[PDB]
Amino acid sequence: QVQLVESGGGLVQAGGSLRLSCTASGFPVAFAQMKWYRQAPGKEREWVAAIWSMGNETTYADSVKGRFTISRDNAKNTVYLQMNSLKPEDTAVYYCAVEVGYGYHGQGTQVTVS
Amino acid sequence: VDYIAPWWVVWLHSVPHVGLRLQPVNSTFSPGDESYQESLLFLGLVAAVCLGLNLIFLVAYLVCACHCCITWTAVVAGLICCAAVGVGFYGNSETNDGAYQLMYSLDDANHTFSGIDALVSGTTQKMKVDLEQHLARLSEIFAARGDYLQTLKFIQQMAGSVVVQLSGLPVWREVTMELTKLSDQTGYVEYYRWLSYLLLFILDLVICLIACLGLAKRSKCLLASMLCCGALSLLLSWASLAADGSAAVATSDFCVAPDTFILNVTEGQISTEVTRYYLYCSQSGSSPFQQTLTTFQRALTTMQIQVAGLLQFAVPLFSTAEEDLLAIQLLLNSSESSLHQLTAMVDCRGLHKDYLDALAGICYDGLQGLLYLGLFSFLAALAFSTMICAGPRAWKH
Amino acid sequence: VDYIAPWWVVWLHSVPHVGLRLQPVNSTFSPGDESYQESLLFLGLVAAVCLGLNLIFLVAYLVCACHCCITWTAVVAGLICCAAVGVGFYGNSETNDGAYQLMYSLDDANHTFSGIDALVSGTTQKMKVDLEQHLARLSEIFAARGDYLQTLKFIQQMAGSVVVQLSGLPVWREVTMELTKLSDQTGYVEYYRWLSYLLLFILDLVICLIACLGLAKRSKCLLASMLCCGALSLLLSWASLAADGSAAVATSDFCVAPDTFILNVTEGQISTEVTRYYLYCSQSGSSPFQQTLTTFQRALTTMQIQVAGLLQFAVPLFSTAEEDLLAIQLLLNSSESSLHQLTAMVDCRGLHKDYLDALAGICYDGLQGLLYLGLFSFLAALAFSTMICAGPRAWKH
Ligand SMILES: *[C@@H]1O[C@H](CO)[C@@H](O[C@@H]2O[C@H](CO)[C@@H](O)[C@H](O)[C@H]2NC(C)=O)[C@H](O)[C@H]1NC(C)=O
Ligand SMILES: *[C@@H]1O[C@H](CO)[C@@H](O[C@@H]2O[C@H](CO)[C@@H](O)[C@H](O)[C@H]2NC(C)=O)[C@H](O)[C@H]1NC(C)=O
Ligand SMILES: *[C@@H]1O[C@H](CO)[C@@H](O[C@@H]2O[C@H](CO)[C@@H](O)[C@H](O)[C@H]2NC(C)=O)[C@H](O)[C@H]1NC(C)=O
Ligand SMILES: *[C@@H]1O[C@H](CO)[C@@H](O[C@@H]2O[C@H](CO)[C@@H](O)[C@H](O)[C@H]2NC(C)=O)[C@H](O)[C@H]1NC(C)=O
Ligand SMILES: *[C@@H]1O[C@H](CO)[C@@H](O)[C@H](O)[C@H]1NC(C)=O
Ligand SMILES: *[C@@H]1O[C@H](CO)[C@@H](O)[C@H](O)[C@H]1NC(C)=O
Ligand SMILES: *[C@@H]1O[C@H](CO)[C@@H](O)[C@H](O)[C@H]1NC(C)=O
Ligand SMILES: *[C@@H]1O[C@H](CO)[C@@H](O)[C@H](O)[C@H]1NC(C)=O
Repeated sequence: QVQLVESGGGLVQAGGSLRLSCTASGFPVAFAQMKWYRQAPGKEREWVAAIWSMGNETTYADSVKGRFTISRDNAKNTVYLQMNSLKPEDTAVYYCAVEVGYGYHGQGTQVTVS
Repeated sequence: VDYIAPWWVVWLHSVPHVGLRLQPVNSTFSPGDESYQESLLFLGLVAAVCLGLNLIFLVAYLVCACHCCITWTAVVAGLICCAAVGVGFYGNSETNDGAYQLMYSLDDANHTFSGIDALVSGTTQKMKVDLEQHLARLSEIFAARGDYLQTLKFIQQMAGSVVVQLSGLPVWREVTMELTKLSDQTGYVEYYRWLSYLLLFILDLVICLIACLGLAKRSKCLLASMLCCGALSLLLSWASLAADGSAAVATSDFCVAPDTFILNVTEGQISTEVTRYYLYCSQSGSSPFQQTLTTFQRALTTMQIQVAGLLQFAVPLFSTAEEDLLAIQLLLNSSESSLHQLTAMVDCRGLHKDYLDALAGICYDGLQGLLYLGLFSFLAALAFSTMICAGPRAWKH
Repeated sequence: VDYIAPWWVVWLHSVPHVGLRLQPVNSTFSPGDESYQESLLFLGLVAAVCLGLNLIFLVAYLVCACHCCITWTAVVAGLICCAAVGVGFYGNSETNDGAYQLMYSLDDANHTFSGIDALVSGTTQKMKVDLEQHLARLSEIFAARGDYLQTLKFIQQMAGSVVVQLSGLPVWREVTMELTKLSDQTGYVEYYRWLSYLLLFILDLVICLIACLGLAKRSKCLLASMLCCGALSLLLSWASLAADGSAAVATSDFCVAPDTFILNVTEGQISTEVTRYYLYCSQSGSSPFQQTLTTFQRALTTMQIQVAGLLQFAVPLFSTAEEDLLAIQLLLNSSESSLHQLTAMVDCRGLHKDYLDALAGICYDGLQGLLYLGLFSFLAALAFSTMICAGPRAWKH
């Protein structure tokens, strides 16, 4: 029993800033396991960022390092992704996921860079 | 350490065991069977028969001597009588040592089984009842905070899993009762038997010394009562040899294949895997309890992770219910200590050492004391027969 | 169960300790210091002085009687000799039982310590080498990990934590070496002493038989050889009384407080926390191994769940290092087995039972055997003196 709500997606211009919020209801955010994924229309779903449960240790892929920061908002039960210095190939459907067994990936938040 | 049958058990077990009709009967230990009982009373009656033959020899020789060297043989009879008392003292002491070793091993098994059962009951009650009460309190205070109620339901589910996997363990209530009954019966029989044999040895030494006293000097009229007491102790010694031989044969038939007998006695009360695990330690194999203990410890670790995170990530949002969250963590770590103790009690070595000690005790010490008591009975019968058949000896005129 | 303080140990410890020149000494077990050896040498010299006084009194009384019912007294002395031989057999059997029990308890403690060391060394080696090799292989084959290398890094971290905790466990190599040396010395000394005392029993029986044979016929050469051997045998009996009394005093005054002595000796060999846990079994208290075993269990559970997640979520993705991931899963299952085999051998129960059994062998049965052996030596000396007293009337009468 768990549900996923993604918010903040929209159409942006190259090099702006935006924050995506992936709401959680059945697993506490950054408390068991957290994960963020993306997928282009024709492509395979790809990892971008992740959070480890307790120590707030975060890692980012090579092509995305130093530009996005993903946070832990325990106050409102939400995970944020802070995207900075956007580039056009960052246009894809974004998701968050977990690998615990409470459930799986939810739905998408469309982010397009022009 | 390992158990193997020593030579004397093999020698005694090979002794024939037949019924009153001389029919061969399965020699496997089974006291419930009437046929095995009749087989051992067959040896009892054989001992009675040779006792009767020996008395017939005494009466015939006495009447032959009366109707129709000597003092050295009388002194020798006294000496072998004293040696018999000494050997019997040693044998009775060894048999008592074996019986007390068996009682101590049974008591150790009782304590280790009662510890397992007490830990099982305490952990089950603690977890289920107290954790559910506390968790209801947290759900009361943590209301309208979703993820916290989900984690609360998660720890409740893990508690249910712990309860199931912990109840899925043997419950040694009837086994504890059987061990207690065996210990009390062994204590009663052993104490009364030791008293009886000590009295017999005292009477043997007394009659030997006081019968030699008459032969020595002073009054000679004692010899009539000395003869009467010697005959009484002679028949008593024959009965003692009968009983000792029967008990030794039964104990040897038990000791040749003790594992099979124990495994086929505890067939319904105890599971087969558990008994085969305790009797034969599975150093190469896998402990049957391993899966349940693994699930127990995995669930406890998950509880500890969730509760520690809750303590660290719920002070600002609520600032309350931490007074019993510390309590639930204390309960969990006490249960962790209980788990360590439980996996230290269900280990094969703990009960296996007690069982091997009981086996060594019974077989080695008890049955060597038994054949030594039989040897005492044999020497006592020999010396008694010689001193009774020493003759009137002019009635010491 | 706790080692209750017995009574004869207290009585034998209550004897004054003087050493060499009337100094009160200490009467607290302290091997390897001058005062204790001086006290033991005092006791030995006391029995030597008693032997010398007995010899001088016997010679002087014999000369006085010569210069100035006896057969019955000689026979009584022979009977006392036989009874002393029997009681010496009992005492030697009890002493050998105690020595073998001590050796067996030390052997079982050695086995448990060797098992603990083998388990800790095996788990640390297996982890630090094979497990690190497997994550090294899996990390490189996993390309552009990101999410995955975090889990792999945490697995490596927590494996480091568990290996550090296991390194924190005491290493018992020196203790098992010392136990092996003590067991070997005990076996060698006990075997030689048992053989020597059996030879002494044989000598006593043989000399008593020769005395009884020579009492029948007044033969001068037989009497002379018999007396020459009897004086020698009585000097050995007195010397045996000396050694046995010294050893009994030492064992008794070690018995009055064994825990403090075994704690004093083990001041650098083993940390005081472990020894105070093993000697007492404070079942209502904590355990020094609780924290390291808890961390081991938590590490193993968490690595289990993480590796299971990676295995069940990576085969659909990569399916290339699957043999490696099954290998680490197998290593983790094996570490679970060794953990369940480890948290039971470090427990208080096994080593405390070993210690109590060793104490009972050395203190209950062992000291009883030594007291019986000293009583045998005293009885043999008395019987030999009584027999010698009949010597002057053995010649010409
Ligand atoms: C075997 O262990 C059991 C543990 O249950 C002991 O039972 C206790 O016995 C005492 C008297 O000795 C009673 O006062 C207790 O109430 C009993 N406890 C329980 C839980 O029933 C039993 O005594 C032990 N038996 C032997 C022979 O050692
Ligand atoms: C959980 O059980 C353990 C038993 O040792 C306790 O662990 C201690 O926890 C405190 C508080 O975090 C630490 O400062 C100590 O270092 C820990 N002790 C050791 C020996 O490592 C813990 O207190 C128990 N939980 C509760 C609520 O009592
Ligand atoms: C005490 O335990 C040690 C454990 O090392 C035993 O040493 C082993 O002894 C056997 C023969 O008994 C040898 O085959 C092994 O090679 C020895 N192992 C090592 C590592 O040296 C020792 O024998 C035990 N002592 C007693 C009296 O049981
Ligand atoms: C480690 O232990 C488990 C449990 O014994 C082994 O088998 C697993 O068992 C569970 C419960 O039946 C199954 O759900 C799993 O699918 C089993 N795992 C398999 C078949 O890979 C497990 O195999 C062991 N690991 C290794 C490497 O042998
Ligand atoms: C005794 O019982 C065993 C049980 O296995 C059986 O095989 C055997 O034939 C029986 N009889 C004898 C004489 O051993
Ligand atoms: C041995 O086990 C069998 C199993 O069927 C059982 O029927 C039999 O009664 C048992 N007998 C003895 C003597 O233990
Ligand atoms: C023995 O010495 C200790 C100190 O080592 C002292 O406390 C004690 O009084 C002394 N005397 C005894 C035990 O008779
Ligand atoms: C034994 O240890 C105690 C306590 O540390 C100490 O006082 C004493 O000197 C040590 N040695 C002896 C021989 O008692």
